[PDB]
Amino acid sequence: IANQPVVIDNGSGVIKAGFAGDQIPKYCFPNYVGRPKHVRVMAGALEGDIFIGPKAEEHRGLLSIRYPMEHGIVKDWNDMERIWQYVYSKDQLQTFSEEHPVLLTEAPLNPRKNRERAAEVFFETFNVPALFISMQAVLSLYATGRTTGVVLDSGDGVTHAVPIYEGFAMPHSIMRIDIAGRDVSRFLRLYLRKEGYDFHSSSEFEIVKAIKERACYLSINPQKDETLETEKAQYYLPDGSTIEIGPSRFRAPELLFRPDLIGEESEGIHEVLVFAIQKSDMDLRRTLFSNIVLSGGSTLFKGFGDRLLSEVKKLAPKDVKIRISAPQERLYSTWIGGSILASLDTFKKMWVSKKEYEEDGARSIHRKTF
Amino acid sequence: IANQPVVIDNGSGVIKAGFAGDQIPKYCFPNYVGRPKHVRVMAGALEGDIFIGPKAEEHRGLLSIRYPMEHGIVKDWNDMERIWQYVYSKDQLQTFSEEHPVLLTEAPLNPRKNRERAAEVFFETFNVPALFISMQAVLSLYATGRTTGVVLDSGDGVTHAVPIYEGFAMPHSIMRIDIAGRDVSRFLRLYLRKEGYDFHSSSEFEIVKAIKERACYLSINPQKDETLETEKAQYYLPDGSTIEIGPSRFRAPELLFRPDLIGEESEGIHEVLVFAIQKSDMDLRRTLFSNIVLSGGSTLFKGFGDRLLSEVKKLAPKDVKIRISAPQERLYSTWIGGSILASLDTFKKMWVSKKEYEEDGARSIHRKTF
Amino acid sequence: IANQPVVIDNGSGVIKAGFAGDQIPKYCFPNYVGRPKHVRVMAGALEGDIFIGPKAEEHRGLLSIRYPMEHGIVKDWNDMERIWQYVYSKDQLQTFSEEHPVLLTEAPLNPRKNRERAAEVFFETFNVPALFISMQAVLSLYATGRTTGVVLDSGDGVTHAVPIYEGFAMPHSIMRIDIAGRDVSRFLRLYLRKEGYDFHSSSEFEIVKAIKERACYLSINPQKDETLETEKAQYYLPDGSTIEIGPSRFRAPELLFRPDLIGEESEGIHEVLVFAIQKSDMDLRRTLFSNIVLSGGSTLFKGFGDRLLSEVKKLAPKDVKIRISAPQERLYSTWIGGSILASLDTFKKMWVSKKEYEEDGARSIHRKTF
Amino acid sequence: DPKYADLPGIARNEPDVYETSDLPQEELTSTSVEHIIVNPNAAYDKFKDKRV
Ligand SMILES: Nc1ncnc2c1ncn2[C@@H]1O[C@H](COP(=O)(O)OP(=O)(O)O)[C@@H](O)[C@H]1O
Ligand SMILES: Nc1ncnc2c1ncn2[C@@H]1O[C@H](COP(=O)(O)OP(=O)(O)O)[C@@H](O)[C@H]1O
Ligand SMILES: Nc1ncnc2c1ncn2[C@@H]1O[C@H](COP(=O)(O)OP(=O)(O)O)[C@@H](O)[C@H]1O
Repeated sequence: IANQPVVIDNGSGVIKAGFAGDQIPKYCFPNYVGRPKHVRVMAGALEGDIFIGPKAEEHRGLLSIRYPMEHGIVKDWNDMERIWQYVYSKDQLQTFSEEHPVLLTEAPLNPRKNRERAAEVFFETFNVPALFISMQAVLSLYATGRTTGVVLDSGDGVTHAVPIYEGFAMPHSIMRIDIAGRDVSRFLRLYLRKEGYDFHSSSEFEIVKAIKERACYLSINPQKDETLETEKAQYYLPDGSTIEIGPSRFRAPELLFRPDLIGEESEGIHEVLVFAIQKSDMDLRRTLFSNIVLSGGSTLFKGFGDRLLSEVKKLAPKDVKIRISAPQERLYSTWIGGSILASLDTFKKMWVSKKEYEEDGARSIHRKTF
Repeated sequence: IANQPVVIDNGSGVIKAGFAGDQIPKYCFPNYVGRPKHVRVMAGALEGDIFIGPKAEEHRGLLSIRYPMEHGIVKDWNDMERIWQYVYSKDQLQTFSEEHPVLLTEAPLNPRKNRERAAEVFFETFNVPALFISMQAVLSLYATGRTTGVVLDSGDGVTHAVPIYEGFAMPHSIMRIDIAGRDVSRFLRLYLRKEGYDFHSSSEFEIVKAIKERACYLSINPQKDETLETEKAQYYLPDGSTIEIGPSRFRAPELLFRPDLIGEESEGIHEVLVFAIQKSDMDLRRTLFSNIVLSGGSTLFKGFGDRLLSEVKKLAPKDVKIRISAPQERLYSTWIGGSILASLDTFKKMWVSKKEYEEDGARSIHRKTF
Repeated sequence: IANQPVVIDNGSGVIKAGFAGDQIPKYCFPNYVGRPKHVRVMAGALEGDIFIGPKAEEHRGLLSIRYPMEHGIVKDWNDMERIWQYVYSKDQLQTFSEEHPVLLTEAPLNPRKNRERAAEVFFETFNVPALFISMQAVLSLYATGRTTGVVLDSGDGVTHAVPIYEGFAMPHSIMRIDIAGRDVSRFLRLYLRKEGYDFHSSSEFEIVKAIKERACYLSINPQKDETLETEKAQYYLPDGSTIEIGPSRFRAPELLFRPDLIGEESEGIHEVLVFAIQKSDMDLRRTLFSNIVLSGGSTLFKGFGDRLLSEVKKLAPKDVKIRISAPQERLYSTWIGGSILASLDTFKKMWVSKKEYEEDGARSIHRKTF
Repeated sequence: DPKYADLPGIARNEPDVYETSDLPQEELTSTSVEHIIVNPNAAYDKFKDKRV
């Protein structure tokens, strides 16, 4: 059985979908898990009353949105259950897991119960013939065509650099960090209450994140630009409400490199990248200086890479050529690299048959991921 | 087995009644409790000592009319029975309490004790097989067919901004202000003494209502149209006399937007609806202007919604697209929507079973209506 | 200045006033902002036309009582000025701003704009030399003598546990929330309409508040006591008009733990306290379990803290010994603690020299108010 | 309309609907980034031959 392989982008920030060979992820939508905030009495509301998809994508303040992916790690598997049921929706795919080769992705260092649980679903409820839960930076290696390289990722509450070389077992040098825009936008809600902007809902948070993705730049100088006089850009809400900003628009992404703003003890992912460089060797370091990849949808900012490049230069060694390759569509690029790997038929060794999962499971996971 | 229900559209001031599936409430007359005021003498002098309809119009200043519906909230339950008996009679129903299912209308957030009192009537004195009483706004929405909709409607001594959306129970956003045209007629009585007219009878009040619903409207400018010199429209009294009017006719509904004239700390129900909008969600608020539903015979006036349009223009910010929907049968829109639900088999799940009321009552009543 | 330092008891609902060294706040009064609802055409009536004190605390329905602290966040400013002029009234002070050191208290995360307004007031209108603006829970720690503790405030529309440890700046760990009994009493006005009580005035709301502060409590068993039926004890109006109390007395304050009754998603601030616990550390958590403070007027209910004890018992794990501390003088704890801090020599460095502070802008004490 | 003629308690000259007026990324070009495109078909068929 070799039908078209399912490309399952396991997007923590924004989940994406489609099959291999498709040069564009057909279905793309975030981590939102809704069901109505209110209670409908008269008919006129839609049916299912746990909505994810266009209904949720058109009724924000109506559905009680939730998120199981605590730092991209789903806790409410039930949400994923319904999501995967929605994967074969009449709008979506209308097919079977049984009917297709399936491919999964995974940010490393997650607790084994996560991918084990997911595989339980896909081999018990769903019944995939052959599958595998790959990593996520390899997708970017396909998108770049590279083999050697540092790959930064960006979900919603997860961001980390992945130093790679031709797919080699370097997990100590390879890093993982679970922090991103989720709490940055929550910190933006903090800014809101800091200056009287009354905002607390999840749908309200969606609006906040939309404007965050919209009205938030990155000033290269941290305090030299942070201590300036702000114009407080009056963002007129989608409803029409005029709302100023302040330096907060670039202050909140500094937290990603100034974790002490929230009080977290960290270094800045670029410093962790430097630690990965230290974990690598002098010859391989230069390659990584030349090979850096920024990916993930949360990386989208104004003055983003120039600032981070400058910060790296502030911490880089003597005149070593720092080079960051970049995919223009960091959201797409991931799913598309996964589409490449799914369309790669050498996966025969790399997959996991259903029977094998029934026999071992965890052992089959490790022995096939290593 | 059940029978054909009777779509009975009540209200704070006017009751409408017809069977299921009909297009016209065949039995319409206002909500009033009349009974004689004089010493009966000769033979043939109509006994019953409570008269409604042709007898009411026939003996206007001869029958003491009562209105126990304290803004719809009635207190002469015994007389309510008799009103229904008048309907039960060969005049209107020609049937029994058990011969047909009943349909009835309910204003929002009234004291449950009243409802329960009516249930005592309907299932002990009267014996309804199955019934259900709910929001008139919902019925009006059935008539419009809309599901997403802020229903602005007013009874006769009750006003109520009802922001609804696909049957979603949003009682926090949903409001009601139990004051309307009954008091505007009382305010017209105030105008009567302001021009020296002691026409305080209930029949005199009916004459006041006739001219009220007859000669009044909403001038869009308040004092630009009020402070000028009037013509004092010589309204020819039906008696054969004539009384002038002046600006008073359009000055009276200004009180509906300026409750300070009567000394009331309301806001002009349109502003209360704006607050209801403020209790909703930002971009959904935009849709509420599109989801504008207007009703109420009390609201049937020239430039009514137009003045209200200007009001909201002076209240709502930009990017607001009001979409008024006020037919010529807003009264019957509730009755016709009741006929729609009467044509719906959803009532089988939405009834008020006699048996369960006999078993529990109050708790079962709220379990039936909620 | 070498005088008695003023301790502003800037209470949300009840904004009292006083000095340092004293154990009783000089004058106690709420956020009432009255202006007569009529016109004294007859000479010989009472002056003022703005009422703070027994003038309003004696006549309520005659005056358009107002309240600008939108969950503590005051919107009026001119009225506040006049309130502070009244602070210097004959009965009140007969002193000068220059003549006395003044200390202001505030809720955390308030807008800087309010402090700017206060600077304008006490530096342009008033001229306090020693003016400092502070927090409110620190005051409670002064009164209790504790340094480590979970301080739960209880205002009219502001309640939030403040987990402190020796004054350590834990803004991320510490949680602020602006909601309390205001809309609970208003929700009881909703109950009033559901029980037939036509009340719409803030004065009427104050009478309901007299019931709130008087005939209300927290039933530790939520539905075990809610699903039952009380005898609905009767409350007497200022006239003495008999009005039943009902189950509402404990049903309405459940919204404080069940915020979805109003529809607003929240937790019941004890769970937010648990979130603060999560932000804290394991054994330091135990200290704060043993260190919980209950201040604010709205804490006064039967089984209040005991019900919350049961809540955390249903939340905290096993062998978790928790201890609360609810001083009898909840609001005064803040006031007396302000008297304590205002009576300090180190406290002289807390404020900034008046004129220079005006020249320093506001950001200086904005950075120094932590 | 026919129902509007049917019952007497029906007002006339009503434009039932009254509406108001009505009228009718940047860092992919950022200099310091070495932003690359892919054309996955070519590189896919290229690396596709890597039977590993
Ligand atoms: N301009 C922007 N600024 C910040 N975040 C953005 C922007 N555009 C998209 N996003 C983010 O895209 C992210 C999606 O990440 P994604 O690429 O799907 O990573 P993953 O696949 O690991 O979830 C969301 O977290 C959302 O915050
Ligand atoms: N043309 C009119 N102008 C003003 N008032 C009217 C007109 N027609 C009817 N009314 C009054 O307005 C009320 C209609 O609003 P509706 O919601 O049907 O009231 P109710 O709920 O009192 O039956 C009627 O009770 C009637 O007294
Ligand atoms: N006996 C009482 N029971 C319940 N609430 C009370 C009592 N006495 C005062 N209050 C409440 O105190 C609140 C007044 O707000 P206040 O406590 O002054 O704000 P802050 O906490 O900022 O000082 C109101 O909620 C009022 O109901």
